[PDB]
Amino acid sequence: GHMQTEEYVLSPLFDLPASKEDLMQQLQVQKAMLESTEYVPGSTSMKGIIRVLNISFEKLVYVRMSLDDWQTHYDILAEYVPNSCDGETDQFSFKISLVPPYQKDGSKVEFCIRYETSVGTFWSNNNGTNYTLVCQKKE
Repeated sequence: GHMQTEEYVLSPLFDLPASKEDLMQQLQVQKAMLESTEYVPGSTSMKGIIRVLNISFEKLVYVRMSLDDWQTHYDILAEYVPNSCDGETDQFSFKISLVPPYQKDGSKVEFCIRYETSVGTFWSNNNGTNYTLVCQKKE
C-alpha cells in the first residue's frame, strides 16, 4: 500500500493505506481497497492493485467506474494476482481507460470496488472521494 515514486503518477484525492496500521484499520470495514495506481508505460491505460481481505474463497472483485454521477459503470472483473493471497489478504489488479500522458485535461474517473463474497458484498466506497482521480500527471 502507498506506492510513492518520483515519476508519472496520477493525482489522487482519496484515502490510501499509508501504513500497515492504517491499512488494517480500514480493512476491517471496507475489506477490498486499492493499494495504489500506476500508469502503464506505452499503453493508454493505468493499472491499479486492489488488496482484499480473504474472508471467502468465492470472492468477486468488480471495479466499477464512472466519470458520471453513477448512471453508468463498466464493471471490470479484476484479475487476481496468482498466489498473492498468503492466507489473509489477496491482491487483484485491473486496467483502466486512458490517462493524463495521453489526455490530461481532468478527464475524471471515480471507481469503486464491489467485493462480493459469501459473507456479504463489500463496497469500497468513500465520502465521494472514492477513487477519484484527476487525470493529470504528477510533474
